[PDB]
Amino acid sequence: LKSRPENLSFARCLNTTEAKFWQTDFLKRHTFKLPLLITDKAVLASKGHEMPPDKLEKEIMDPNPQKSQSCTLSTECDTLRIDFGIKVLPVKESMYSCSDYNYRTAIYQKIDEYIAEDGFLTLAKRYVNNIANARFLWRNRKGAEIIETIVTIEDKEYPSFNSKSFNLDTFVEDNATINEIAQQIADTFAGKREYLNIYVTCFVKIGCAMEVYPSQEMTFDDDDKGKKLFKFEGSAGMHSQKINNALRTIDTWYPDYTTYEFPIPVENYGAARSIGIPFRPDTKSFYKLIDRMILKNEDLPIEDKHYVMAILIRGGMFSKKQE
Amino acid sequence: LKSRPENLSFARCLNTTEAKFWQTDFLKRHTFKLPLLITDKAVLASKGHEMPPDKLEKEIMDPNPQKSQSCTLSTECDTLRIDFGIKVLPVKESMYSCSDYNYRTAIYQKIDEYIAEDGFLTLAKRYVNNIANARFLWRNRKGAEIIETIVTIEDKEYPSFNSKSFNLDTFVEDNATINEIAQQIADTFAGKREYLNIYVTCFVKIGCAMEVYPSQEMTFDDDDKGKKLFKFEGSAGMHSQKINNALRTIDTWYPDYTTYEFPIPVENYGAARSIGIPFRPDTKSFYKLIDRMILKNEDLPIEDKHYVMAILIRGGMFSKKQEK
Amino acid sequence: MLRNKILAAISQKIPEEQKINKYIEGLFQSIDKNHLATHVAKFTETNSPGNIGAYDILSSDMNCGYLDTANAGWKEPDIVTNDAKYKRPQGFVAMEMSDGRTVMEHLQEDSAELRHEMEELTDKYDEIRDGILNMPSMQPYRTNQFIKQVFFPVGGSYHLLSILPSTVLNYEVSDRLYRSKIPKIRLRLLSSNAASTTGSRLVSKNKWPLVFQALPPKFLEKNLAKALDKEYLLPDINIDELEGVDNGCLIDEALLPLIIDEGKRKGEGNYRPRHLRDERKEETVQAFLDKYGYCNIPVGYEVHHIVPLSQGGADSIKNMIMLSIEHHERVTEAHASYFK
Amino acid sequence: MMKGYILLEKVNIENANAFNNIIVGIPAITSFLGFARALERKLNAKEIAIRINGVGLEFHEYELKGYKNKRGQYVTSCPLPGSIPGQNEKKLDAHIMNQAYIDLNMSFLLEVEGPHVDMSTCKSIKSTMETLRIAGGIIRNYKKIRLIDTLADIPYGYFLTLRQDNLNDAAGDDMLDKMIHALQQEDTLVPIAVGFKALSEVGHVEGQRDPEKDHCFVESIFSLGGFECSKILEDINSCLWRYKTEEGLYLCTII
Repeated sequence: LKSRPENLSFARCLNTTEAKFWQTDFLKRHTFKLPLLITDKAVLASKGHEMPPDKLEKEIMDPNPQKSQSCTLSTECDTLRIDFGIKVLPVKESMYSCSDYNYRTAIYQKIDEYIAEDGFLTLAKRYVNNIANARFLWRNRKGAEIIETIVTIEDKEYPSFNSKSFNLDTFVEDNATINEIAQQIADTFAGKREYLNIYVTCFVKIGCAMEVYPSQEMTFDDDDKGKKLFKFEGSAGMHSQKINNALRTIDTWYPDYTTYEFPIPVENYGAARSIGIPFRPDTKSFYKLIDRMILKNEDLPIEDKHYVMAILIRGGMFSKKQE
Repeated sequence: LKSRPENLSFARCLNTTEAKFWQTDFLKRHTFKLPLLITDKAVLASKGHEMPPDKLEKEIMDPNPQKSQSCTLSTECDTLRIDFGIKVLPVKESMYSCSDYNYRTAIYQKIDEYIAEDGFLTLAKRYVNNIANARFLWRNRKGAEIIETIVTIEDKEYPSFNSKSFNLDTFVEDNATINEIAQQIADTFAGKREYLNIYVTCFVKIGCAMEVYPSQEMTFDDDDKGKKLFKFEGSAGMHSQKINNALRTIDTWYPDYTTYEFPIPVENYGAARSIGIPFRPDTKSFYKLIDRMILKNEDLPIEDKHYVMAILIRGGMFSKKQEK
Repeated sequence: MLRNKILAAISQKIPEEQKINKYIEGLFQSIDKNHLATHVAKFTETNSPGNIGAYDILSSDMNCGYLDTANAGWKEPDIVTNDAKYKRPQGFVAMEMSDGRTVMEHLQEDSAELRHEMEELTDKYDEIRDGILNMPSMQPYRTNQFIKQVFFPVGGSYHLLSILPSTVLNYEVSDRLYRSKIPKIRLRLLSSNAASTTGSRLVSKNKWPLVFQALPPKFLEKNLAKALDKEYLLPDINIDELEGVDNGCLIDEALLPLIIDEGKRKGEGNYRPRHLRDERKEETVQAFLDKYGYCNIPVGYEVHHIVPLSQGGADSIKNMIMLSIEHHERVTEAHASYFK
Repeated sequence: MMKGYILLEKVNIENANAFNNIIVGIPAITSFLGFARALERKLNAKEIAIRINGVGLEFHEYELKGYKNKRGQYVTSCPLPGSIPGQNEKKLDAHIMNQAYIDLNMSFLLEVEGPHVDMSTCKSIKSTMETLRIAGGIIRNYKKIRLIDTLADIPYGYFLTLRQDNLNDAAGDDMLDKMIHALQQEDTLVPIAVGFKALSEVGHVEGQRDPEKDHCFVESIFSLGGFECSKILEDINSCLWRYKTEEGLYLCTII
């Protein structure tokens, strides 16, 4: 093994589907639900942007028509309900394309070493922690009275959570339901199982006629000008990759971690848009780390193995420029 | 006889149509179906690709707007349904061009010797085995709960299969339905019949609101490099050449098979687009094997005859090296 | 200022004078290989050996109801070589001098201004001009497996036809449609290296042409609704051709598994609601006894459609056969058990 | 020696060759005539001894293999190329040539000449029809084969008829300008290849598909055409394409 394969690629081992939005009442949340539609809106603002003084002297007092969309609850429902699901696939049976066979054998050997060493328990525990504390609500988490989350596997309905008590900076390892679910997730990841299906339903209490924040569509120059919200089967919803970004916010092993002291989403270069600082520029980058794991066959600390396996769960285009 | 004719050209003996995608519920899979539609999608990612250090240190933290398409189930269905059909044509009548006459006579005589010897049963069994284990699902096979495959020939409905139990590496030669279908396939390849029509319907249970993976088209455009999915009359589907590639993955007779131990599709040089190295570079290629079969008239082991017949079934342009 | 263009056309580490001399050596070596054509081969397939063209120079009939070469207003003949190695003169013929004129107009008119550059840079210009002015034409000798060959009936016999494309007509169509409002199709799928290895110079200048759109009217496109509605279903088994039908009276019990199999295997996955369901009218039933020769429904016999109406059956004469009072119930119960 | 009409109804063809020199879309009429002649040869090899006079094409549905742009134009697709014979056989990725594919739902009207034309001919044509390709496209299915005489029993559809008069009386110095001006003023006509030129001398050549026939090079010639409904048709003989050979001409005409 002298270099990376020219067509190395990976799939994703955590398939997340689109979420759907429903509204109901907290005292009857197990009995009925109602659809939540997206409404159009048009506003008349003022020219409040920063302008050069010459234009500012001539159009400071001009109106400005704008278009937008908004999604709000009704006057008789105060609880927002979010339903989605996750499919878990084995890590070893997810390598999509690779040219060299020896590289595939080496990758399989290293994955087997990590399975025999750790057993995929830490990453599974962190993923179910990110599920538990309801990080996927994003802007809907602020100003909520009661947030509850339940997880259903096949027909076994686990007892409800309380994501308000879970801190967003530390990961617990002693919750009974969290460890029980993480056991199945780790078994599926290692290869003892072949597939896992998990369904998540979340109830958020915010008050009557409040505002919800679904995902916003991305528009280019040719498209119409204005804010567009994401519609899923008529009702509002969230993107799959928006939810997946919240689940994989488990990276606490980057350099200069003690200075900042918060997890970041697992990226290739460790970039975090929340604070706008790269965290794995050269030395702890995934490209440099996996070049020492395979080509040099040099053993790494367990933190680097954790980060590498977390990246390989996500997958991507790890190709080479035709050496 | 000295060499191959200047214009030799066969056809494809296993024609396949374009598949179509439908969604339904597993308990009511024999009653109703619903159309499956492809939606557009826009994403905002980061610059995760490898970059030179100057370009990396400049564009480390830039946003990245990208366009794509996606296909997925609804919230009330948990079963994907694929319907398609295959047409089987005789091998002897599948030759479309042969400039030489003695070469055509020798080809006919060798094909007659092969059918009198074996009778195309092995390749028929391997093709119906590749049908039975649902290799054509590709990325849709992973993460499946129940995979059921049925086969209809003309007006007779054969018993349903179960692709989960079948292995993707070995081959089964004792299933009654497999032998029954392969008998008709070998008869149609033989020339006793004139055509054969097979209708294939596959149900796969993946769960509610999951993701399906139709074929991705090849297009070239200005200021548009996004992912484009194959729409067939509005619904999603798969290309015919995608299904045909999975069916003919029967070649287990290449050199060093005992090392790798997986079947490959049948090409002229044994090259598959997943290893990047041809498995039959010079000494087991189809060209020299058919040269020694015909020109030298030297007998070959049954594995080489199987490989040559598999190449002839696929078809191509097996003419001599052209001169200016 | 042509020396600057000649130096720019060479990308090497050699000094100025050697960079100049390489262009002259390449020209003097590659004049003879290039040819002129209008219907060159190797355009439909780069693997065709040799160079094959036609160079058809004829008159424009302008009365026949079709279009071909030397019938459109094309003006520039194509220049094509056999190998992309000898492509230097094909780029040398397209070079811009001071003012807006190509080197052809200074070339066959023997303009002295061009002669300044090609007599100060070197002294071979007269022989080069002689070689490139009178230029060898194509003879379409030989054929290979890559050129398309078809058979055409001529009287009582057949003729073998070898088809060659039209580069000049393609370029003319490309520009004329470029300055027009016809629908058109761009069709950009040819790589730069493939266009270079085609051997011609029009394809190198225009690798992505503009193509006429020849499509049926807009209301004939296949879409979701047309495939969704489709049409009703009819059985593949005709009653009159079976044994034991008694012109509309099933007697043998061996046809019941065949009948239920034909009902099950055709109506599978074709359920539609009563809003989309067909209606079982009365004249379709009555015409059956009219044609078969009956005045009224026989006692103990009822009308049963082989294809169920709930699964997309058709209300046509060829859709039902009368059955016994018991076999109707058996078929109904079997179909209800299979579907529901 | 009776002459009637045979209708092949609602034949679905996929991946038919949709490319020409400067035409993308409807395949050349020579492909359909060659399909008819191949069907005639296959039938006459079965001791039927009948010949085909004219072919009429009825378009119902079509689809171009590709997608419509945001502005409105079409962008076509292509299959991943396999192993091109010649040089670079062992190369994993091969070159890409210009190509286009179409999907059609088309009906064919055929005029035949021969003894005792009856339903046995229909059974024979049904048996032998599912063995050929239409313009390189595989036949997926078909509605039925019918024996008809008049224009009343004709399904709804649009026939392609040769219209060279509009091309002739157009305004323009040369033929291409006349064609583009006729297509500018009229938005219903479409350009179709109709035949072949000669630009060569007949004889024997080396490397042909069959080294016994008379060989001559050709070039596809293009004319205009149009669509009209079934009920607007006056006589059943007006929409009947047929061969026409001349000294250096190999065309097909509606006359």
